[PDB]
Amino acid sequence: QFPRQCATVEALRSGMCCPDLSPVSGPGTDRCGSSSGRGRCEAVTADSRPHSPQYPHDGRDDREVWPLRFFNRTCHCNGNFSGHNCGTCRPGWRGAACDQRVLIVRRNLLDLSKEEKNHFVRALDMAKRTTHPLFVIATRRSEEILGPDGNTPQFENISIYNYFVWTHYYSVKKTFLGVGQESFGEVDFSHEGPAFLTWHRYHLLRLEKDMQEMLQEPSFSLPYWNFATGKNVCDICTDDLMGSRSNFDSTLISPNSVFSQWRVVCDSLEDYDTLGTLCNSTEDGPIRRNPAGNVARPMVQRLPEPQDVAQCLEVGLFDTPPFYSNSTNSFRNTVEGFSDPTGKYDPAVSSLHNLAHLFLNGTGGQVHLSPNDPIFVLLHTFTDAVFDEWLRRYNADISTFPLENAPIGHNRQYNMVPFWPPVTNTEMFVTAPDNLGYTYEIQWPS
Ligand SMILES: *[C@@H]1O[C@H](CO[C@@H]2O[C@@H](C)[C@@H](O)[C@@H](O)[C@@H]2O)[C@@H](O[C@@H]2O[C@H](CO)[C@@H](O)[C@H](O)[C@H]2NC(C)=O)[C@H](O)[C@H]1NC(C)=O
Ligand SMILES: *[C@@H]1O[C@H](CO)[C@@H](O[C@@H]2O[C@H](CO)[C@@H](O)[C@H](O)[C@H]2NC(C)=O)[C@H](O)[C@H]1NC(C)=O
Ligand SMILES: *[C@@H]1O[C@H](CO)[C@@H](O[C@@H]2O[C@H](CO)[C@@H](O)[C@H](O)[C@H]2NC(C)=O)[C@H](O)[C@H]1NC(C)=O
Ligand SMILES: *[C@@H]1O[C@H](CO)[C@@H](O)[C@H](O)[C@H]1NC(C)=O
Ligand SMILES: NC(=S)Nc1ccccc1
Ligand SMILES: [Zn+2]
Ligand SMILES: [Zn+2]
Ligand SMILES: [Zn+2]
Repeated sequence: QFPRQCATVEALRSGMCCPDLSPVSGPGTDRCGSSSGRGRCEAVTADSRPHSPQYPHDGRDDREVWPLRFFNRTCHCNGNFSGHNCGTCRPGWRGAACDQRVLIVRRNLLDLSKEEKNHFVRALDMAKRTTHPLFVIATRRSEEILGPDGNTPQFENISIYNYFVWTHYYSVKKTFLGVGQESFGEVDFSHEGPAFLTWHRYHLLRLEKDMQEMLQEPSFSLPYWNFATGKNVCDICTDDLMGSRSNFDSTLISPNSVFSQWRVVCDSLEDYDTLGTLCNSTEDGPIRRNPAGNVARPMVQRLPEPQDVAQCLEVGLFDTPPFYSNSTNSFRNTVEGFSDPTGKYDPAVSSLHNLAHLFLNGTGGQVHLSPNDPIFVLLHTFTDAVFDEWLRRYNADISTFPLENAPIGHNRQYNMVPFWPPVTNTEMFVTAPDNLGYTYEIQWPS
């Protein structure tokens, strides 16, 4: 989760993650690009408001009051500079002075040309294989972060796409209470709460940015999958996109797609939740996918209908008490899928986003693995498109996004876990075309 220059013995002991940009008087002389006007090292702002009583384990989990259990000093970048050491630009800006505006367009995957489809599939496959140039992931919790001898930081390199999988896993993992004890599972820093939409928004933004530099294509953008067609089948599960069903194993991906070659990370819950370790960069089995195949559960055998999307966009309040998976008339809870498209809660309901996940009946529909299936990317750009249309329609009204008593991780000023540098839900609660440098080529049913 941290820049590789902060994943050292020195940086962790200091509590400071303020790396140099280009120092030309020695180390520590250009922290946060302070010798240019680009930024400065300063104290971390973290949320201290109370959370819901559902989490009773304050003091036990490194994700609490993120990121204070690892660092209390961060770079704050000046103006429209951005990045861990202020060496890049805020979303929507480019240039050495971050003063040239950019606006990329996220399009329906099915509307792209034959060349554009092939370029997207190989970019994803490239990101699955290419080491992340900036971030390394911890394989142990903080008390064991410096290794057995106390001088070996327990971080591993990880590919650009597996880092995308890993941050999601880390945001949903159970609180480890100790060997012999049962891990606590009624906690989720990115789902079942107001932060669901802003968390996944930043999640996509980080991956899109990483792939832009990996490809050195500033205009590269992530497409979306319109899953609200009411269809019986996954219309993007073809061998020119995301892969069709294997004729030799109906739960595997066609060998004529590169995605049949992918191997998943974070599939050892037995180990993590009993020995206290974290998901590491070692890959395991293949992606399992079986669209419409959950015969035991007929309600998740068909995708949402077009009118489901139109109805959830009529929900005018972003979220409602108790800001959880049982909220009624909450746009966030409706599009997440715990309530029906009108906002009516029913514990037996699976709609929209949750239904699209369960429709896959496989890796993409399992809470600890879902980003391993690259359909996750397209499922959530569409979910983000619905969010962006809501932001336009209701003038980005953040007033119902609670400042306190949300599920832990979901207060408005919580730093979304485990993103670095620290970024709050508020910073994502903005209309994308004017504030984040992207827009959706899409039209809404009516
Ligand atoms: C800011 O952080 C430093 C470094 O402490 C680390 O910060 C966290 C990652 C946490 O996990 C601590 O255990 C780390 O040691 C703080 O300075 C240290 O504070 C500890 C106890 O809090 C003390 O035993 C050490 O001697 C201190 N070492 C140094 C070099 O200062 C510092 O207090 C923090 N400042 C705050 C929180 O305002
Ligand atoms: C990375 O994670 C894997 C999965 O947890 C670790 O492999 C497991 O290790 C446990 C205990 O050492 C064994 O009992 C399991 O049989 C292993 N599973 C597999 C699939 O190998 C692996 O050791 C971890 N790597 C590091 C460096 O910690
Ligand atoms: C995919 O769907 C199948 C159902 O078609 C699930 O398998 C069933 O799981 C339930 C609950 O564990 C069992 O009671 C049934 O006996 C299973 N049926 C069969 C035919 O296996 C499976 O769990 C789903 N997998 C995922 C990842 O969603
Ligand atoms: C990550 O890869 C780098 C090369 O970029 C290599 O020096 C080292 O093995 C890895 N570093 C860490 C901290 O794991
Ligand atoms: N299964 C996945 S990936 N998400 C989810 C979570 C809760 C309820 C329905 C779906
Ligand atoms: Zn500042
Ligand atoms: Zn998610
Ligand atoms: Zn999801």
